Formats: sequence, structure tokens, C-alpha cells
Amino acid sequence: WGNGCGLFGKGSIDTCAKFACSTKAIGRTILKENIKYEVAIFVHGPTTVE
Amino acid sequence: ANLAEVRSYCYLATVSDLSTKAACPTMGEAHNDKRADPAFVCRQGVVDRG
Repeated sequence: WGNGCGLFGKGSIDTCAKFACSTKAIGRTILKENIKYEVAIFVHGPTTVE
Repeated sequence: ANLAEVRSYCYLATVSDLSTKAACPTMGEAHNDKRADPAFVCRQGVVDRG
């Protein structure tokens, strides 16, 4: 009665809130011929600080 | 001289339509479009392949 209902006791309730995303802590995979390396060789021949 | 229902267990039929969203290894999980509406019941698994 207190709040509009005819009998006294437990009444059902099913509420809902919305959902979309903001900051996605994304993550991915690394499949193991596309691997190329870049090596640089120097020679301690004549030089200057420059 | 006014009852009310409470629950309803079923014995069932409709187990006719099918779906199988495939995902290759390392390509992650598989999301079946039939997951937007209770139109169907989905469950994931994995298959040995290549």
C-alpha cells in the first residue's frame, strides 16, 4: 500500500543501464619469412669528434 | 470461484537451424552474428586444423 501496490511483500524488479566503450585496452597476436634484420657495420678508421 | 503462473519448464523441438562461425588459428575467437538476438544459442569450441 505504502507505495501504490495492493498486497504487501516482495515485488519483481528488472532495471537496465546502457553500454558502449571508451578506452579499449586493446591487445593482439604475433604469428611466427617476413622477418628482416638491419645490421650496421662501422670501421674505426680515421675520424674526429665531429 | 484466480490462480497465477510462476514458472514453465519445456520439453522441446526447434533444434533445426545451424551456424558455425569459423576462425583460423591465431586469428583469435569466432563471433557468430547469431549472437545478437536469442534467435539461437551459441557456444564456442576449437578445432585442430591447418
